[PDB]
Amino acid sequence: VHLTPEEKSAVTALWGKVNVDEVGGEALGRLLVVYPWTQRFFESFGDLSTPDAVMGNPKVKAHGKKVLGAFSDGLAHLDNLKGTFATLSELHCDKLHVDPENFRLLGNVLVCVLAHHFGKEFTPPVQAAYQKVVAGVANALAHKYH
Amino acid sequence: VHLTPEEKSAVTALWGKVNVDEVGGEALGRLLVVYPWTQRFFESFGDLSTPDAVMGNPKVKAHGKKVLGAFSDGLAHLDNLKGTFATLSELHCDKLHVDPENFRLLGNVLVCVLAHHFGKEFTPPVQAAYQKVVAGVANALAHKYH
Amino acid sequence: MLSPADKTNVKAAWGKVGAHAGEYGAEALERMFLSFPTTKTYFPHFDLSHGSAQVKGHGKKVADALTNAVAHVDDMPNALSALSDLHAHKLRVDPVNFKLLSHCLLVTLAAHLPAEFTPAVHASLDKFLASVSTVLTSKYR
Amino acid sequence: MLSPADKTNVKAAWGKVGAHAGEYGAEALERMFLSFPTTKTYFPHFDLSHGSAQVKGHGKKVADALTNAVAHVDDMPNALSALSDLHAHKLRVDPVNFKLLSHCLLVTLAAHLPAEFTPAVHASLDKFLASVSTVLTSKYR
Ligand code: HEM
Ligand code: HEM
Ligand code: HEM
Ligand code: HEM
Repeated sequence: VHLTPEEKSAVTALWGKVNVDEVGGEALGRLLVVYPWTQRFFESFGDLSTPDAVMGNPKVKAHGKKVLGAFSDGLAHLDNLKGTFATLSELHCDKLHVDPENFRLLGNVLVCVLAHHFGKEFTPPVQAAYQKVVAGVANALAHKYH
Repeated sequence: VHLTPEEKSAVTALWGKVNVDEVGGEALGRLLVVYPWTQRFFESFGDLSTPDAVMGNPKVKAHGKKVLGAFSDGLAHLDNLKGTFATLSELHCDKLHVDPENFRLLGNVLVCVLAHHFGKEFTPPVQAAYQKVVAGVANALAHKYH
Repeated sequence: MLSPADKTNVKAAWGKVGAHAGEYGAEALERMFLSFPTTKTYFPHFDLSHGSAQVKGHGKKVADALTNAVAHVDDMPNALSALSDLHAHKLRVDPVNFKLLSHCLLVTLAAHLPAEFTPAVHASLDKFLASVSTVLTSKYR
Repeated sequence: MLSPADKTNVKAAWGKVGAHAGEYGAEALERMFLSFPTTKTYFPHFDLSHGSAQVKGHGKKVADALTNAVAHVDDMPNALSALSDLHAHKLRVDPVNFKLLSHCLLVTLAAHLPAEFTPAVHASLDKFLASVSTVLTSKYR
């Protein structure tokens, strides 16, 4: 993505304060709670019967760490997301059968999680920068769909 | 856009049979009928109160011809839609204040009109080629928005 | 909000579909898979090739459901209750996809009903498919 | 469809907003103009600079409307009737834009309600905003 130098530093600076594993579990759990149809891929995870069950499920938390860890690594390649996520795009399409709309939902849930975590430090301009990143990653993951 | 040689030929072959004047007027009139909120940009055009009023309005027909004519030009520069529409992108944003979502609606109404006009010749593969083109054009026109 | 003229328009157009409703349903699906490839993610278990009997079979199921919706245009929520439960709780198709099929159904109707697909009818059909879509996704959450 | 628990969650969260409803309303608009610049197309007549009285006043009118809807959560259609007509017949804002403002209103609430913004409340607020959006666009066509 095309972020101004200012935008890149705002992203990087907040990210440095993130507990990846924690936010990962929170974002994934909140996606499954707020948009329940997303639970369709996770029937092997066990009990997703209530918000509490979802947020507390160790399988959800483990998957959230895996997803955000990859996300986290992509922040180093802001300039080459398509390339960085190409293989994962292919995997998500050909083997996993994940509708790319799920990537967009996760990106909005991630922005709400950061807002909740950071409060006032998540200013309108810092949000805008993260919006570009989350759209960029969603696009990069949807790129190889066919 | 990235069209296979077969999509490019499908696109080009059908477009040689299009009467731009006529299809232009039909497409713009159907947009104003089907998604009437779009009439907000055409307050000075006269009577837009009924479908019949919309469809026989000469200002609608004229504008429709201008728009499709410009659309025809991008068909000649399929490899550089953004460069082709840059000036028009800035016009629509800065002077006209048109929400780019309107470009997407028009793209879909156009598809409907080609199917209505061409019948059985507008096959599933031809449509698919057109859908990539109208998305491309919509994106090219929203590119300079800020 | 389907007005009496919208209802009239839909019953008329659907009337003319008649017996071809199943063939039009299959064609709509084919247009959808080709134009919006992300929709293929919900049918990993189907042969999506042109002429596929699985697509033809599914097309008939979809068209029949629409026929039932037209018949009960005044009581759609009850008529499609079982299909709303199905989509919300088992299939779990993202709501965004309903708009893509609706568009493809419109293109199919246009291509087959030259005379009947007037601007007024096109508007009524779009409103009707949006109502069906709303009903189908009403129990998602 | 809002469950009774949804209604309870909204009332509880909105209650906490309280007196800051207008200030939050203004921040949500600013977050929307920055994140989704295409929404600026509907405000060419406004000074959209940070802290403008036009944005502050509009923010207040938006919050008041949401307050009215929480108050009358069981009959939103009637409650927002006037607003529903204005948006359908005068403003004519494309329906997509309602989802972008809803997203920015959710982010604003998250940033200001650390205690209350649990997963269940987040779900209920999302659904509430979607219902308001549906009522506001219900008379478009
Ligand atoms: C930022 C967006 C995302 C990123 C970076 C991402 C990344 C990953 C990675 C790194 C893996 C493991 C690949 C491997 O097994 O080598 C994975 C697997 C998977 N992802 Fe994605 N993912 C994202 C979003 C999603 C979403 C939104 C869903 C569904 C709602 C999803 C569903 C899955 C599933 C079902 C698997 C397989 C898990 C398993 O087999 O244990 N992903 N993803
Ligand atoms: C295919 C996409 C489109 C193309 C290529 C296009 C092209 C054009 C062109 C060539 C002009 C003439 C500029 C001039 O000489 O003043 C124009 C003007 C205009 N267009 Fe677009 N247009 C498109 C879509 C739309 C849509 C969807 C809307 C709104 C629904 C729209 C609203 C307008 C308006 C309001 C004007 C000014 C008419 C006037 O001068 O009163 N356009 N456009
Ligand atoms: C107008 C909208 C729709 C209608 C009326 C409709 C109707 C139906 C019907 C009647 C069935 C068969 C249920 C059964 O097996 O008894 C079904 C199943 C299914 N639908 Fe929907 N549907 C609609 C939209 C969608 C969309 C947009 C998608 C995804 C792109 C979708 C995906 C599916 C899938 C995957 C199945 C199960 C197929 C199988 O395994 O046989 N549906 N639908
Ligand atoms: C939760 C969704 C929304 C609510 C509750 C809402 C509410 C309102 C209210 C209360 C007013 C003022 C009416 C008056 O002054 O009499 C208004 C006006 C307006 N709204 Fe909406 N609105 C919403 C969404 C939107 C969206 C998404 C946009 C465009 C992006 C928008 C654009 C406008 C505009 C341009 C005006 C007129 C501004 C002026 O000239 O003062 N609204 N809205």
